Amino acid sequence: PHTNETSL
Amino acid sequence: LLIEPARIEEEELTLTILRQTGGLGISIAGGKGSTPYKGDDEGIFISRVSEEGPAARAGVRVGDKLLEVNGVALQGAEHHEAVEALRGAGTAVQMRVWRERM
Ligand SMILES: [Cl-]
Repeated sequence: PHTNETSL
Repeated sequence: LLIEPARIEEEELTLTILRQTGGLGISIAGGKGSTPYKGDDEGIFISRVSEEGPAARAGVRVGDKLLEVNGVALQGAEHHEAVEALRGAGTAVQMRVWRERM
């Protein structure tokens, strides 16, 4: 399922 | 016997991040249609803060819920929309955040 993660 | 001390339950802040080349040094998690970070909250939470990065020196911490960035409200925002709001951030980023204790 939908687990989101984004470096910035 | 003894008394509980004064406690700050929750808090809202603004932390001006000065992005030095290489990014903000954080990771965001959550969004409308994604797995919540806290309970069933579909907000944009700070999942990491690379210590000694721009966002660390500014006061950001893990779990801070991202509400607004440079006048752009992240209410009901998807993940990629919060990703794109922070990619055109510029050299100065003023975010509004929300926190819990412990
Ligand atoms: Cl994404």
